[PDB]
Amino acid sequence: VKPNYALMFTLAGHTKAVSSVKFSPNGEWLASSSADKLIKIWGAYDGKFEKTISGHKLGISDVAWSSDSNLLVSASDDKTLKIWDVSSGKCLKTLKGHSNYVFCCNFNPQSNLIVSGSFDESVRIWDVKTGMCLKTLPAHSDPVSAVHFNRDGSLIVSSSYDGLCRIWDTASGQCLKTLIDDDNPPVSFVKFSPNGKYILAATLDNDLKLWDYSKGKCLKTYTGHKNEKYCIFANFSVTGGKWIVSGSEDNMVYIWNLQTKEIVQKLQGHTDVVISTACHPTENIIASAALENDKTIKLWKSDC
Amino acid sequence: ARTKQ
Repeated sequence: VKPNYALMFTLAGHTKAVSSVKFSPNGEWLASSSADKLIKIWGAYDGKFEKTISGHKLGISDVAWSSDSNLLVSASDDKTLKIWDVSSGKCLKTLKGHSNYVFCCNFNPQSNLIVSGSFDESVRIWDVKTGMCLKTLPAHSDPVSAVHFNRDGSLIVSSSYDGLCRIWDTASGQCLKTLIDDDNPPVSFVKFSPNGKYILAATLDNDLKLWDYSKGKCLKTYTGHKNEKYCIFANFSVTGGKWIVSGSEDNMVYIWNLQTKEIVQKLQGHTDVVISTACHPTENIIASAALENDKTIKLWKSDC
Repeated sequence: ARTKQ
């Protein structure tokens, strides 16, 4: 098996490089954030523009959905994160505390908490209801590239340019594990596997790795793409065959066989670094977005 | 700013 993703649509609208694309949990929406300071909502199946949500003062590096597809959180260079009511498009709260760019964000499964990572080298945990910061973790010694809750919310994983990936206990904020990748190259992205037993990390040495964090063992490696400059999102595609999906600095989307580590398909079309990709929660659909010379978003569909 | 290196 090799998926056969083909272009569905090209979503244009952003005036600057797109930074992140995410599918809502119920699967009917695609939310995008851009260096143009805007967030746009699109129809996941028709690729139809739905609305623009604005408010941030500077570019936005990331956006995440709440478990009920009703809320959206964004991380911006203006040093804040913003919680948005998706249907009205208005800003419910502005999370303040970070002393530099906020680079990444995510709701926990319960969606009562928000975790953020910033260039200030800290990871903060916020209360969604009040917009207050509950904890500030002295997580790394360099910018934090990614933050992610595991499936039960008890854990948080963070990656950093300091070359480390750390597992944190959500309730206490204490570090449970620090992982080293021998040469310790900058970690540009990390995320738990759907079942929560693994961690997929991207390092700026053109390499992706699946780790059993508990054992500190590398089970698989995915290479062949180009990644030594930007923090490119990576995904687990489990709707059909089990694949590993990721953007690449050579303008293509890479799809690997998760078990054999074999490249099963490269999607062509974008005209600049594919900085972000997302996998639809129920259908074999992929959303990809590129930088400045492209600024478009593409929806791909496969029989898988 | 993820869009910048």
